[PDB]
Amino acid sequence: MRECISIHVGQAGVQIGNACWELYCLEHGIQPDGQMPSDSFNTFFSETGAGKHVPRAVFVDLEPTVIDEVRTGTYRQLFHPEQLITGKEDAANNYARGHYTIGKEIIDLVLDRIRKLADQCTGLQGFLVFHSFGGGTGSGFTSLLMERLSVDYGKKSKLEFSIYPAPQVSTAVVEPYNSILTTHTTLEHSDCAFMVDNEAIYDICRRNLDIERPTYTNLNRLISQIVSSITASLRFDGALNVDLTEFQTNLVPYPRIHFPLATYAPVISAEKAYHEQLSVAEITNACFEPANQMVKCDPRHGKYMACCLLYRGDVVPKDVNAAIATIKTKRSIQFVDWCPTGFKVGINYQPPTVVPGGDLAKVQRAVCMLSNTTAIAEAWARLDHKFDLMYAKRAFVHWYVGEGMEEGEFSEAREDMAALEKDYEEVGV
Ligand SMILES: Nc1nc2c(ncn2[C@@H]2O[C@H](COP(=O)(O)OP(=O)(O)OP(=O)(O)O)[C@@H](O)[C@H]2O)c(=O)[nH]1
Ligand SMILES: [Mg+2]
Repeated sequence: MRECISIHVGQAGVQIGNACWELYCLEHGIQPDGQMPSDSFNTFFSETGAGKHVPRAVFVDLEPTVIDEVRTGTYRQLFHPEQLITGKEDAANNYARGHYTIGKEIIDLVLDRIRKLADQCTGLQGFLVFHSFGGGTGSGFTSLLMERLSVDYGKKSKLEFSIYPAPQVSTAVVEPYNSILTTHTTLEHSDCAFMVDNEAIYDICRRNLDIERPTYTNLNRLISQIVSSITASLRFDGALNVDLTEFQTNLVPYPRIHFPLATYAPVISAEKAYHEQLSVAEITNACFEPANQMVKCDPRHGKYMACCLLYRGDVVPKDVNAAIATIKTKRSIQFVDWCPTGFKVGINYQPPTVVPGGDLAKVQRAVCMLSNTTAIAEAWARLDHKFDLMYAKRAFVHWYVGEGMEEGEFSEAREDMAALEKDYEEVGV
């Protein structure tokens, strides 16, 4: 058994962290008090003499209001007080403030509390980092944390769960700056990053769940399902993606191109009284629909470098192969010339767990497709354009420079993103 430490940074990371661990507890049969009347799950949960199952997680925010909801919440007994770290004042949507100014005053405390968790590990695999691109803390502090983690734990793999900003879901005007700034700094320290576009989850919640104006709870519960499908292989016995290393090996050919696209199916409204259960072929076909992707883009106009299929539920290997073989002769799936046109398949026999009273209906079978497509570069292009619009006038720059950051960092970060777009283009045809 090899352990995994989850790190939740800023409001987005913390709130999503809440949704994930709520789900993890439901899947493993762990009550909020920590007791488990019923190993692979020990990778995410430590055990006390009392039989309490404690999440191997760290919550960090530069202001206390978000984490305070955890300290007083349903799962207040689940986490050790040390795991919940809060500062006085936040980064004010300022990357520089979160990274340089405030980050310096709390980084040592965070690393020390993380060290506590690392000493409880017989063989730490690495870290799972949850954060937003837009927040001053989510962008600024995360990148600093990732840098220090690479120093203190060089040999440990680091995975990211990033929240891509969207105007439909409460963004600030400066969030394109923070997104580029954090991607640049974190790029060399992240082995594999799963971007989650708030616009895509917003639309999935409106389309499939019939929620006119989705809340953070609606969004996070949907995100948690995807995150759970990604980490299920680490928490259950699963011959595929058994360790953090396999994620890079199976999905990341080139170090810089470490942004796999996630696609989930099926998403059924719980209010839908009458619904027939979808077959293995039907949910597999839904993996190739842009509407079911976590990031808004067109894989039809890109090339695949890797593809992995993560099934959960009543899924027989026979039906999976029959579906894959059929899909290849009907769909337009273009792989890169230098890569094997194939699929890595993983099956978890326990069906997806859903939050009681949630918006998501219980299904017999579901699948999460992780595909490294050059089409995800569309998200970088959209983000880089917004950066260019503001940076051309040097709008809002004075705020970052005021925090100790140099003007050069902006251009340095943008040039790195420009190189990243070029890399995706070269890798196509
Ligand atoms: N999906 C999702 N996105 C969130 C959530 N909370 C915040 N966000 C997004 O995060 C971005 C703002 O960053 P925050 O995480 O709130 O800020 P922060 O990381 O706390 O940093 P500060 O600026 O110091 O408060 C916006 O684009 C929000 O849409 C959440 O619970 N779920
Ligand atoms: Mg905040």
